[PDB]
Amino acid sequence: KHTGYVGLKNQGATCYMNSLLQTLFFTNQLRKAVYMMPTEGDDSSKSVPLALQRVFYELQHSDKPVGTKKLTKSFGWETLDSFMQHDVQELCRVLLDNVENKMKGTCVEGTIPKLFRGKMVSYIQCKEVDYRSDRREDYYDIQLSIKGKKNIFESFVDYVAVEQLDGDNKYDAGEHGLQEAEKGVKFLTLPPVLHLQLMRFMYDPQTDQNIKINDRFEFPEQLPLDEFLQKTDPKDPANYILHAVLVHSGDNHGGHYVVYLNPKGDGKWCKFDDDVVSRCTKEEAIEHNYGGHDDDLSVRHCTNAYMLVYIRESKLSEVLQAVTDHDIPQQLVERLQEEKRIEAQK
Ligand SMILES: CCc1c(-c2ccc(C(=O)NC)nc2)cnc(N)c1-c1ccc(O)cc1
Repeated sequence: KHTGYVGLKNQGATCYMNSLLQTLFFTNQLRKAVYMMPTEGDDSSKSVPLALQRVFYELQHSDKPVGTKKLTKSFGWETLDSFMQHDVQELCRVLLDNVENKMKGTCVEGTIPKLFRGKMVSYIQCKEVDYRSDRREDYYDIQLSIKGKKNIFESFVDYVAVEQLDGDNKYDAGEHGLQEAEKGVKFLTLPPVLHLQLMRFMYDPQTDQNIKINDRFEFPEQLPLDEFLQKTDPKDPANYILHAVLVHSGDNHGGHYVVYLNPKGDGKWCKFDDDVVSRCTKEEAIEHNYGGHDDDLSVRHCTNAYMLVYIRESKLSEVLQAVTDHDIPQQLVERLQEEKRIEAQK
């Protein structure tokens, strides 16, 4: 072990799960809050919050690959294809909704929206009459379209592009009944931790329906997003630093899953491939995951990003604050050592 980090066992077709688990483990401000969940009275076999605490504790302390069977048992994804029937966004939503729920009424309540919540304005503007509706919309990740988009800038541009409402899809303007309108979204705020879902898996019907888009899609190490804000802050530009690149090798149906991280936000990347963690180049983490072409029409080649984590540069120091063995409550420590004391009588 030259990296100082430990891997996660392969225990079935859990797909994106181990990549997610590493990505959240290294969201240090999240990890510390997770350690603070009051799990002492939890049922050791039904608690997703406890199982997540246990995986984090072992990731932080173990020298051997960390198992997850208690985790998959706790949120009930235990059949042969349970993870194949979902995606990384539903897993993460479920996990983090579970931990935030366990945080209610505690000092660490509101951690999840603090780290992940951003605000948009969704607006509908009538063309031939004077009505505009402006509403705030909260989001916790961003799904970016990648088909026909060459880079992340083009994806964000498409995301805030104006949609027309006319003909068979006209707008209910109430008192001025049906009106031709323009529908759009602008960003008000962007969160400290920015999860970008790259929409390579696109459910193309009807009705086969499984597909995966392997086209080239570039993303940068430094992502400036000020130009997509309704209003910019001179003291806090929306500059984001790439933290994690979650990678899939293959096409639809079958594939291999890896995550690249620079856990400290310092540009020193590692590759996390289940139980194997090793240092890699910045080029392996970034440019080599853009996807590409070798043969004609397709090959494919075939190892590209489907999710990215960026951290706001001004928030990097806080999100990635150090975690020590002293940040783990003794109640949790003793419970896990007792568990490891029950598992070692085999
Ligand atoms: C923060 C998780 C989340 C929530 C969400 C928001 C709030 C709460 C909550 O406060 N629950 C009590 N739970 C889940 C809602 N939609 C989402 N797409 C996500 C999400 C975020 C990052 C990802 O990579 C994938 C999914």
